[PDB]
Amino acid sequence: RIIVVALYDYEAIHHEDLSFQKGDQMVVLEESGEWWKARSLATRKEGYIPSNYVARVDSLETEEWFFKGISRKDAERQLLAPGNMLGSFMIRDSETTKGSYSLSVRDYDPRQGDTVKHYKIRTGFYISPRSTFSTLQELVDHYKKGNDGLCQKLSVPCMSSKPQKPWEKDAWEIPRESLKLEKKLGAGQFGEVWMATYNKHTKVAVKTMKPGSMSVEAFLAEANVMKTLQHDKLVKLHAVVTKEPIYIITEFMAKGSLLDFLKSDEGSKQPLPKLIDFSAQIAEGMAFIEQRNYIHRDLRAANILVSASLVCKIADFGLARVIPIKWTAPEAINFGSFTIKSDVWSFGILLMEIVTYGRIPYPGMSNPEVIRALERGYRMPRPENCPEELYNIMMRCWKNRPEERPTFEYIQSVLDDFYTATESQYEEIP
Ligand SMILES: Nc1ncnc2c1c(-c1ccc(NC(=O)NCc3ccccc3)cc1)cn2C1CCCC1
Ligand SMILES: [Ca+2]
Ligand SMILES: [Cl-]
Repeated sequence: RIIVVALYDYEAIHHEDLSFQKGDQMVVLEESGEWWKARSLATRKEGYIPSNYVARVDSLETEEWFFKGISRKDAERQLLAPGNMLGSFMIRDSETTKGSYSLSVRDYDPRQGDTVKHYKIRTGFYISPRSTFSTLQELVDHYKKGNDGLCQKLSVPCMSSKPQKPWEKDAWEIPRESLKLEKKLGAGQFGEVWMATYNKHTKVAVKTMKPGSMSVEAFLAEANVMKTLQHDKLVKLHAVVTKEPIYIITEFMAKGSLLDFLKSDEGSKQPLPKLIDFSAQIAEGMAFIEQRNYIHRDLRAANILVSASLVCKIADFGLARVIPIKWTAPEAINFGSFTIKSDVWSFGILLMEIVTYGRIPYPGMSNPEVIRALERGYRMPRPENCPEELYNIMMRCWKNRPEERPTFEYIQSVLDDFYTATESQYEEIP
């Protein structure tokens, strides 16, 4: 008898799913992935619930101040996000001390401004040996009273938001009838992208594929492989229409491409640390692809999408094998050689795009002028607002020898902690 509890309100939208309120308890009947069959103790109704909307009773995830699986960097992002304030905090799983916890607190430093500081929690629990606690709630309650050595007196738990409704169960292949393609967002050589609604309840994006040398079944086995290479920083693939012309249904990214977003009013107001953060998020996506021994092949700001929350995700991963030289590595233009190192070059160019708020690479120059200038050994100069250290990241991406370009694993780690000395990752306290 496994009782779980709702962490958020959920409104039912399908045939057999349950509505519930935050706090409602339920018996688990079946653990079938993203959807679980449950019985609500509040309503007595049996049906399906999103497994990520609930957690086991009295376990830590039920706590408003606990955040499961959040990294140090993502803790910073959450705590710095709109709606928080001085002393805003969270307790979370320790990224580097497996099995243990860490505390992240929002602070203000005169020189830099808003910041997040991190304290290791020592397992009974303590941060300093002079203050020991049986529970984390005890721990939380003490530092709410006064800063006992901490950078800031604890105030309010970090703002959380409802996670995304998972896709309808068993709905990978859907009939075209379930869609209304309401607004053409983009159009090109290989098809179109539309804002769309699925079965009157869910906003999505649909990429329409023009018929081609691609074999129908060959195209689907490829898409079915991409659906397994899921990651937070890769556009989620939701569904497919298997009948020509092929529709690919993905999550809707409310702010469009990074390219268009940066060239916008709201984009041009993004200060430099934001842009680097965007870069780090993309690099994290590319680090996943790198680990999986895959390749993207078409990295640039037009193939990065931005969510309403300013989360950047990589789009069109995989479309390259199923089917703009100013972003391409020499050994890939002059030869056929595309590797992850060619993506690294492309990332460097992307890095420039970001810092130049969308400006086209090599402005004034053109494709043949560029290819010849590459064989010289020309590289784009450092823009006025780009820090020297960010620039030499780009330069390292632009080595002629592909094997001398750094990994995305390393790039991500440098961009993530760009403003933080390694020794200052965690705080010390007597
Ligand atoms: N998801 C979105 N949400 C909101 N706006 C979006 C988009 C997209 C978008 C971009 C790329 C893709 N590509 C894609 O899903 N490829 C999946 C695939 C297909 C076959 C094989 C492997 C992978 C889908 C949607 C594009 N756009 C805008 C339309 C023009 C610029 C951005
Ligand atoms: Ca330290
Ligand atoms: Cl019961």
